[PDB]
Amino acid sequence: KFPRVKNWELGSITYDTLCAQSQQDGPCTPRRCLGSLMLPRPAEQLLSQARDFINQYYSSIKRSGSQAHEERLQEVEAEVASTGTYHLRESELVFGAKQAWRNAPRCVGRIQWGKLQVFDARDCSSAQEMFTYICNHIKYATNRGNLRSAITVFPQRAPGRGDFRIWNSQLVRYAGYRQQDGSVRGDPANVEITELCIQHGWTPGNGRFDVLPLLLQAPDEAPELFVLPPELVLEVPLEHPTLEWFAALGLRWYALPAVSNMLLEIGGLEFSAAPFSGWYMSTEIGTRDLCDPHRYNILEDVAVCMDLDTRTTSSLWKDKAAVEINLAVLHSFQLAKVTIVDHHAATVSFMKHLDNEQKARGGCPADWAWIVPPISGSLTPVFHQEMVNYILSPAFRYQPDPW
Amino acid sequence: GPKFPRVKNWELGSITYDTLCAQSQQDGPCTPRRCLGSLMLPRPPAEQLLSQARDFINQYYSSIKRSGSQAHEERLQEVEAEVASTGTYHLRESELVFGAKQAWRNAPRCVGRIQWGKLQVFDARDCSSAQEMFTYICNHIKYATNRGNLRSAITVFPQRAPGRGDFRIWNSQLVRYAGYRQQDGSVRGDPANVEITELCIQHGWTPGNGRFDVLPLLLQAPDEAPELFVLPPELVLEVPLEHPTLEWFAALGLRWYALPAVSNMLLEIGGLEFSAAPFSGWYMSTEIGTRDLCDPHRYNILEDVAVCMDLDTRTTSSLWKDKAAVEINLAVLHSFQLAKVTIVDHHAATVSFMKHLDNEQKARGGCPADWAWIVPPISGSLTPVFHQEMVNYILSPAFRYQPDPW
Ligand code: HEM
Ligand code: HEM
Ligand SMILES: Cc1cc(N)nc(CCc2cncc(CCc3cc(C)nc(N)c3)c2)c1
Ligand SMILES: Cc1cc(N)nc(CCc2cncc(CCc3cc(C)nc(N)c3)c2)c1
Ligand SMILES: C[C@H](O)[C@H](O)[C@H]1CNc2nc(N)[nH]c(=O)c2N1
Ligand SMILES: C[C@H](O)[C@H](O)[C@H]1CNc2nc(N)[nH]c(=O)c2N1
Ligand SMILES: [Zn+2]
Repeated sequence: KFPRVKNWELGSITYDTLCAQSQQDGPCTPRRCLGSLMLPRPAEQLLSQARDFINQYYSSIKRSGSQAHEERLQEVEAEVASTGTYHLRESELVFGAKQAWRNAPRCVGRIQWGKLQVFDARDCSSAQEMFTYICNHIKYATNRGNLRSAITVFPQRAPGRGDFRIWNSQLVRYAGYRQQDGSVRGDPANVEITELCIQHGWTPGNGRFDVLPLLLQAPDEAPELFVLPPELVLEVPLEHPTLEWFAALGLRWYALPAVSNMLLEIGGLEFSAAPFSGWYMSTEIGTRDLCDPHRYNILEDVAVCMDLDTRTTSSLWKDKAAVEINLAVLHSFQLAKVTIVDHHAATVSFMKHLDNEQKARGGCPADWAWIVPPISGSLTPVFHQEMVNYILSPAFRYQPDPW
Repeated sequence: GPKFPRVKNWELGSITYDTLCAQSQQDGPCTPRRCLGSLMLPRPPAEQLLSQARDFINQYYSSIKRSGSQAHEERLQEVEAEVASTGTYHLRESELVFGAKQAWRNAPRCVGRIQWGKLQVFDARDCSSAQEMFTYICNHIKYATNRGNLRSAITVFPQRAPGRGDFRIWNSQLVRYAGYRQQDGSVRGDPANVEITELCIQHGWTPGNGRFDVLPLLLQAPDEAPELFVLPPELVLEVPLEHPTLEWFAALGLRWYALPAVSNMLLEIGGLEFSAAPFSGWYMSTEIGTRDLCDPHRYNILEDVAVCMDLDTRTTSSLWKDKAAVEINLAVLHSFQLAKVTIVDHHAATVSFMKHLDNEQKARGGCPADWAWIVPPISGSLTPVFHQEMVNYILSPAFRYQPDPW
């Protein structure tokens, strides 16, 4: 009933008791494990999710059972009973947001979970206004290369009307232009979103790195187009510490990883537009973004530049180039004074985080296939660390694309 | 639409449904509340045995296309009659061959499964002493090794019997290096093997004092204490390790053995349990180059090599670990190739597993697969399998872990 959890490098053992607080089913059953899938497919119920969350909050500030706690429970009941919904207080929002990060099983950066700047944008009534907040968030989060984790929360969903939505999957993204050749110029991941932008009247560039505009949707209205002022979008040109020719590849990446298509659930309330950012781990750029075959697919190009044997897999040309590319990323970010974390530092701090959460909560939900980096996996301590995965609330969930 | 798990490859954008999972008769460790997929080890009655056997026999008759036939219903009848009077039954020779291969085919954690259909099955169900076990194993090693042109093989000893001790091989692999615990707490040799080494010494082995001493075999026949057997060195092919360009690498004195032969697993077929049934294949380079040589709790040579390579080991962001690891892996491949000893790199191994996935889709409607184990420990997303969703579930016949005999 309580899972024994073992680290195979050190022979140490814990027990996850936290998983007993899961109220939401995952995809696995005793018959088959579906844990490597990316997405598997009343008032009473909101009220009890709301109760639980308010309880989580008052306990977190140690005022559990106090008058303030009782009267807030009553406020919530009064509100659901009359209106079918309720609203969060700003500090409750702040607590839920941090907790949603904390509960995120696919996130290796959770050591930082308590350091999060939260912008309340719930007084937002237009796509225009959404853009102003988005700009402030970017200016703040970027902070001249000295990245600071942030979230911005737009108005919750409501039963009789459409969602506030950011169509873009991240705040900063490079266009992907389908060519005549069936080829793709730019980021292949953003072909569809580039097309949408164009359908809504954007004049498109024709580079491998064109920063895309945002499509912002206020309730029940067409999406609106907003260009980010180049000045707000910090970018880092990639070079390599020893290989002079690398810079000539003209490669570059944006500083700010800001997810914008995920839904934030707090005490049963859903926030369909709640972008959040922190900073990159180098393997995301150096390994996935640049080396995935269905992304920029630069591996072969680099290896030929390195005069490596492409003829055969056994020279490990792929592994050699990947390392250099990840190295280029760390070097370049370090030269441009922009926050980055390599995958050894990140995962060492994740181990520390599992230890903190063991003492603090009796466990930590973690998704092994996501926590382990995409190169050099067993070289990192997370690789040898058994992990239990499950869903706690507050939570970030995936949501369907708005079109 | 389809009432079965949807499985997607994210590189290619293709989709399949696993319908094979419906055949699973045994629960794994996950539940709707929590996924326990990353756990290494998660935590006879006549009717029970009979239904397992009936299922296997049905499986056998399917694979030769005689399902529902007179030979099929007669063999069913012959099996229950046997259980009726003795509480067990026995496999026909060709049933054992089918079941053994099926166990390999069924193994979620093996990336080599495209080779499943090519397995030499040695039937050693006549074996009646620890000495004879030794003989059989020597024959296995000789055949499987084939002077570097490695051949997949398995040797099957007698099955578990009611009120009779098991046949057991104490060593977890037929070929393992000794691990000698030191005065200064550290370990000489392979740390993985401390316990078995200590068990061999207790049982009268005169030990060496190197980093690569081939352990002796501790072999156990029913109701007997285990007997000790030294492998004659001419039988254990090893590859001295060198780098194609870094000339100093050969001076490190590293080596590995050719034949990966697992010896501590239970092979279950139709309820029947084969406690001793060593199987062997050939290595994937990452097993040696990444896991065995670089795990912090094994040989742990990453710092040594990175120093030699003159890397900055004082900071993580030099990726000194990543660089050294690549060269150690390249060294494994290069040296095996040079010695003409079969090996496969993690890129070819994974490509060929994708192909195996497509074969099994067509043939069985799915393929049980443990993502954490199929993905290599270096260069993960550089291999196609990283982007392949996988369904994991237990089919039988199967290989199982079993508790150490001591
Ligand atoms: C502060 C530095 C951070 C680092 C270095 C970091 C690192 C990572 C990495 C490597 C992943 C896997 C990403 C992928 O493969 O696409 C990830 C996922 C995730 N992160 Fe973090 N993260 C950070 C901050 C944050 C913040 C501030 C939040 C929210 C407040 C957050 C929430 C999430 C969530 C919800 C996922 C899962 C995304 C998905 O399922 O697609 N992270 N993070
Ligand atoms: C033909 C060449 C083969 C290759 C390249 C190969 C590769 C591998 C690899 C890399 C592993 C993971 C082991 C680890 O991480 O320590 C593995 C596991 C496994 N292999 Fe294969 N294998 C091969 C042949 C075989 C054969 C002949 C059998 C049995 C007939 C087999 C059955 C298994 C089983 C049962 C596991 C799971 C081990 C465990 O649960 O600890 N393999 N294989
Ligand atoms: C806050 C944060 C920090 C950081 N360093 N990295 C991230 C990762 C962001 C990220 C980038 N690209 C892709 C994804 C996941 C994309 C994704 C994947 C799937 C399966 N469904 C979706 N709806 C979306 C996340 C987030
Ligand atoms: C046939 C075969 C081919 C191949 N290429 N590799 C293998 C490797 C098998 C292997 C190697 N090292 C270690 C293990 C695990 C041993 C092992 C033993 C016990 C009792 N519990 C565990 N969880 C694991 C398995 C086997
Ligand atoms: C199918 C497979 O689970 C999928 O490719 C996952 C694996 N692990 C991952 N891990 C991280 N951090 N990011 C990813 O996108 C993925 N992709
Ligand atoms: C904790 C984790 O499950 C464990 O370290 C697994 C991960 N994947 C693996 N994969 C293989 N092939 N071999 C292993 O020993 C492991 N170890
Ligand atoms: Zn699972």
